Amino acid sequence: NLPKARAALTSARTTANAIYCPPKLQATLDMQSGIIHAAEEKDWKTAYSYFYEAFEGYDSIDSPKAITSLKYMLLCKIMLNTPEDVQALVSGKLALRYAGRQTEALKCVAQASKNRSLADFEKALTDYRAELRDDPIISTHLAKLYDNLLEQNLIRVIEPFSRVQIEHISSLIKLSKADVERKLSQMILDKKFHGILDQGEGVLIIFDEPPVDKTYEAALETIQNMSKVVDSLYNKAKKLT
Amino acid sequence: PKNPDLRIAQLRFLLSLPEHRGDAAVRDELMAAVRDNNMAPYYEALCKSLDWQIDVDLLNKMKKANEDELKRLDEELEDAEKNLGESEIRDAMMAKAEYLCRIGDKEGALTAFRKTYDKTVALGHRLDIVFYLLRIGLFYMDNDLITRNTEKAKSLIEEGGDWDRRNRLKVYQGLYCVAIRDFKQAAELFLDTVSTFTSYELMDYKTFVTYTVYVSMIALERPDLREKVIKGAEILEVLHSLPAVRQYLFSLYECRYSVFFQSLAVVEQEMKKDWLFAPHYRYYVREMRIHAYSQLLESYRSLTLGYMAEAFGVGVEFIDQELSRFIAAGRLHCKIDKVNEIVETNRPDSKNWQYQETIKKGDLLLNRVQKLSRVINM
Amino acid sequence: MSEKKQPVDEDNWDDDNVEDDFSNQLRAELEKHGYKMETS
Amino acid sequence: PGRIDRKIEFPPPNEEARLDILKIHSRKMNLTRGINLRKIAELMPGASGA
Repeated sequence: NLPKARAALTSARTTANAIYCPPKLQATLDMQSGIIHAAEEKDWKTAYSYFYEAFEGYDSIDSPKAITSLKYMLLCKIMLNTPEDVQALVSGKLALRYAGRQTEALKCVAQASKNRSLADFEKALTDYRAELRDDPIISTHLAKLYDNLLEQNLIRVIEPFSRVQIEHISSLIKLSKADVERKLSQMILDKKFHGILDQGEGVLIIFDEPPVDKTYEAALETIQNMSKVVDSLYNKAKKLT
Repeated sequence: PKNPDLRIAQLRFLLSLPEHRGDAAVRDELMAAVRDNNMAPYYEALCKSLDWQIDVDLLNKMKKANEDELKRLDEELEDAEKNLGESEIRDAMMAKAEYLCRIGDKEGALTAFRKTYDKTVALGHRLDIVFYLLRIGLFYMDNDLITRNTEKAKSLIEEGGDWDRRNRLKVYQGLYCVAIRDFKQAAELFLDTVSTFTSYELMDYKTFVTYTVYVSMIALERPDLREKVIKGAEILEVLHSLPAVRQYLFSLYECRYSVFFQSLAVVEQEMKKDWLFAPHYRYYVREMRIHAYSQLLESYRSLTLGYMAEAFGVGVEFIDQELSRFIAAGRLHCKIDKVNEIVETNRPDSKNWQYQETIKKGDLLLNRVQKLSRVINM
Repeated sequence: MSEKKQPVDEDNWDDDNVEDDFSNQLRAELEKHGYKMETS
Repeated sequence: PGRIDRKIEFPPPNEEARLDILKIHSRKMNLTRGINLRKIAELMPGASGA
């Protein structure tokens, strides 16, 4: 229940400064802000920073609580795939302080973030399935990943040659008409992909001529030129009568 | 002191289109009659709803109690003016005299408004006038006074800033933009969102979320659409509480047309049962279609209507005349072949037509400065 | 003019141009498009 | 020692001093109307108008 969790988080906002010292609240409040907002899909890198700020407050607390705490933050590095904070965290003394079993399995999970590599990703997906169960939201984490990795693999095969047949290139992605080809059509709507397909002969042809410096810089000024005359129409009509 | 009577305005529209319930609308109106001392709310409803039987002395002892309350406000103006003060006497009488406008007809309206409009030294008391013309302009269908009072509120109170009652104009002018047809300024003035929070004049803010989301799916473009809801914080939690509204926004980005005939019909059901949307629900239907058809045809240069029947389930003769009456009206010009199951896009509208607006406006405009040049001499 | 022959002998109205096109074509329309669900 | 001219003591922050100095500097900002300027001035003993 997300609205109930926000109401529970809202009650923690006024309770943080209510008593004298939290003693630890805002550290957990920022962690709770990195959960509900993570389900709200507000922002990734900032929510990942809340797991980093909470990890700084996790120093000298119950180890069974800190051994499952790295399950959330290191899998968050898997969701983002571009946190840019990788080298900062994992190279520090605080992230490497845990030598235990489960965290060593998370050490290669944090390495799997630097891995990507679909063929490797589909493999470690089964090896890390034990850590997949502790994922708070299993759908949102791996769906955006695999959907982002889709077009990451799509831009690789379409790049070398301009036009591509859609029957052979879809055999690598295992299907054509159901979803994939509709996802490539959505990339045209998002401008990430420039090209057009052919349903009859099954060939995707990429063609682009984006720049036009003659039409755009002209018509915009002519429309502005109308505003120059319309504003002068007040001078014209008033001086005559 | 609006939402109780503002719901009576919803009761007026509740009786308008459907004839089914005349009892359900008159029971909560009598419950609104026994309080607030409403006279005109049940006077004009007496013609639309049932004529009874009898109200009369049952509600006449309330207007007699109003008469005792009206005469004590009249006794308040000459008794308090015996002393001297700034706005203390005249503001105390106008707020409750504008409440006497809530009793009935135009009597309390015109006597309170124009009398106290001169002495007011604050922009807040001048807006209470404008605020109470907008509520009676909501009750009665007259569009005259609601355009005039907002014009007076924009000159005096905007000088100048304010946090609250200036943002209410963005809601009211935004409600005027949604009352008439204005797509761009409506969603633009609705960007305040939770900054206005909830007020007696703002009713339920969740209903205001439904008002700003219906104008956002048209005027706000698809790149900007997903940009506002995703990146938005306070506007995101209010749409998440509504599963039907949130599913429509995610489906609009998902482009699946199987749920559009369902979800939009549910939205159209709300469009039918809401006031001021009666003349405007006819164009809104197909406007979201071309909004979905825009990105649709952009996918493939050659498209088959058999593939359209998949998501439409099953469009065959429906989209035939549909898309035909679109291109004929100048909405999403395209070439769709019949019995050959071929759609052609194109249309390269960034080349030929973009040069035409030059001489198009350059005809009537330049003709005006022609006659204007013939004025000299004589 | 006023000379010669002729002296002897947003808005919703602006939106009515598109609205009147709906009067003679496809109504508004909701109930009909709502019936298209169960038909096919 | 007030010699020779009108005697003006450099004002410390005062109740009536914090009331007018706050209302003037608040004209350049957008502030809510549900705020009480009387209590906020008394909650700041000492300090200064700056």
